[PDB]
Amino acid sequence: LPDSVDWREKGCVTEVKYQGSCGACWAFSAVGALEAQLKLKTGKLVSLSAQNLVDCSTEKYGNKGCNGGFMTTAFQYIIDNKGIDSDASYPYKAMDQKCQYDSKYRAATCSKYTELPYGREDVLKEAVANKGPVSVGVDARHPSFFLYRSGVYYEPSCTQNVNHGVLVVGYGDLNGKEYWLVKNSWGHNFGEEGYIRMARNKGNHCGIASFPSYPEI
Ligand SMILES: *CC(=O)[C@H](C/C=C/C)n1cc([C@@](C)(NC(=O)c2ccccc2)C(C)C)nn1
Repeated sequence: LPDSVDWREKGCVTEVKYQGSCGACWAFSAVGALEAQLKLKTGKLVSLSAQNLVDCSTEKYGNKGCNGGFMTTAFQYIIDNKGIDSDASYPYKAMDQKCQYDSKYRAATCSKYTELPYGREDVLKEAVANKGPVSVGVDARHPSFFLYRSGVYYEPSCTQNVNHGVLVVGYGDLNGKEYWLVKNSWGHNFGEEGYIRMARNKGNHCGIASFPSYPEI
């Protein structure tokens, strides 16, 4: 496997989004993973509709819109629904709305998704190298996460219990300090232009590998 990966260099990662007052991190995590797959298939980078997931991937999928949801079952909705709309066509409003999916504005499909084994940072590495960005959960319930500005994030008080959905778009190191490159959905003013580098190979740190999945077009 490559020692370092960064899917932004391949034009597979869209601009960092801002979820605002809605608990839609799961939706941003899911669309971000599919956005990379859409680029890899079609050669076009298109932001996909997190709102579509918030409004439509609801109770049937165990999801609660702005009150939370699952990246896995969001993918299942995209499969079941035979599509997801573009963000441009179905824009994000940081609130629960009636489902307004329109297949005319379908920008991506999903045929399947793969869930990676709990805590296997080796398997996650392989997936990020060979498949694409991987939707993950993390423990972000420590002020150090919100306060993160730069460097490789290590928080001794982190648990492996996931409470925040983000997207692993690469991995690398600084002279042996290994990290996962994570795209957040708190806008570009969070961390390193909207990204956080999180400690890799330090015991499933902050649950980075607790809940990983990636879709396929
Ligand atoms: C990060 C985010 O927007 C939130 C909640 C923010 C609270 C301040 N969020 C966390 C999640 C997770 C953990 N799923 C659930 O919490 C959930 C809740 C209800 C039904 C299903 C799932 C995912 C797994 C990251 N989703 N949104």
